[PDB]
Amino acid sequence: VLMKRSITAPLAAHISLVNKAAVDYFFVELHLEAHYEALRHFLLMEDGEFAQSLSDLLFEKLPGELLNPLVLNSVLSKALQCSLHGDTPHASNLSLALKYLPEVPDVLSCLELRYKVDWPLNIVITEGCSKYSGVFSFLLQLKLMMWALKDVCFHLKRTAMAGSVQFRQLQLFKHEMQHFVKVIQGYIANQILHVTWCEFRARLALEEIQRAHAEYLHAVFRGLLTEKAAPVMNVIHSIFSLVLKFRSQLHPNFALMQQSYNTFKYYSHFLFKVVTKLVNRQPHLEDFLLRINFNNY
Amino acid sequence: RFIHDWVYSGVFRDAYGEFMIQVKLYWTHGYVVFLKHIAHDIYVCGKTINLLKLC
Repeated sequence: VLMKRSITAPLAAHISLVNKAAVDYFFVELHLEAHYEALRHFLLMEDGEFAQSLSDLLFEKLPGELLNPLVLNSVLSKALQCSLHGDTPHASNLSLALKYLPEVPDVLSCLELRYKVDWPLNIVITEGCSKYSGVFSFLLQLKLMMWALKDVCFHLKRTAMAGSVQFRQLQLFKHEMQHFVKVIQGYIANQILHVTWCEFRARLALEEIQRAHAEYLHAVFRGLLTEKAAPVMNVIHSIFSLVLKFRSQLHPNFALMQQSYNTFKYYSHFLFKVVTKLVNRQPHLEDFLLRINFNNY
Repeated sequence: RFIHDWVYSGVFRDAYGEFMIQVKLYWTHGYVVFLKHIAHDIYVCGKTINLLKLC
């Protein structure tokens, strides 16, 4: 018999003590549990009064402006003051940099927001886990709707005497278009911030930390950013684009807007079919149809 | 004795390469009989000690 017990027995007794002392060293001394619940406050825009203050500032402008480090590198230092949560050593290291020079109605404004760490934490949070910047540019793009759409809701308020069929029939479009954005956002605020955070919070409590984190963010699957369900994402742009055109025409050109809304009701009616056909082939998408459809077809 | 380094002291000792393991990212100590159930574990049981030495 060849039972190798004289080696592993004085060995395994010491392996568990090192690892348990290695992981414990991270939490009770370097606050690994804090960094996660802090980057979410800033990157994933979980903390209100911050995204509602950052995006609200940038959207006030819209080329050569809004691109030099004198405004965008300073709008952040003005944003954190209006956060009412932060201004800690964690709150720094928010390099609000860019990765493209835009030339000149669309729904795109490319801009990154990268966290920064130091040595004993950089070895765990990978310099590729760059994927937050992938999920961030989507979430910011969503805010562009709930502000521009809020504008036309506020732009129309000052128009009020002027009560006729042309007026009331117009405002029903906004309530019909806003509700679609306020439900797709309610979905995002359920998958990428609450249930995917239930896991990886009751999951943790050294190699595992790398994989557990690589499984938490891999937030990009329930976020409709994966190339597998990409056609579901392509249709979203057609919706977001038409709302932007609806903002341009702030009744000299009513009919020009009436055609726009009819294009909106068609595309939305097409989404409900493309998601249904993609159920036979993903339990994450299952909750979407229950969100987009409720007492309708 | 070589194996008795990464477990107690963490000072990797090499002479001619008899060890199966030789020597930002900081994790480039290339690695690749005895039970493999403990083979890969020794490779990580040392790098942790060599990482706490710099902290």
